Amino acid sequence: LVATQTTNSQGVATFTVLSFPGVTQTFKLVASLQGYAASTASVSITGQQNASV
Amino acid sequence: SLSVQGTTSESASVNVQYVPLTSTITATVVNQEGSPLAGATVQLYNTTSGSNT
Repeated sequence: LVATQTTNSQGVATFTVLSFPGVTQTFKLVASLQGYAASTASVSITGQQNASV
Repeated sequence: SLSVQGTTSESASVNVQYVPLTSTITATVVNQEGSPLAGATVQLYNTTSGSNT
């Protein structure tokens, strides 16, 4: 766990997260809002890329 | 072969090819885990006959 944010009124949660030097960083996003079934996506930033799911 | 049997005899062997039309029809399986599924025996049937040829 390096971050835990909430979706605002643009529906954006912005994570400022580190870049490893050349190592690909698989990050699992577990997203939930109670009253809707929990959903998951795992996207990988291969270096600095803005991974929007 | 144009055997041009006119006023002028021209005999030209003009080689030509042919192949019927052919079509690719596609099945797909997926899971919402974010991984496509596999391991399928997938049978396409010529059900243009009126029957599953």
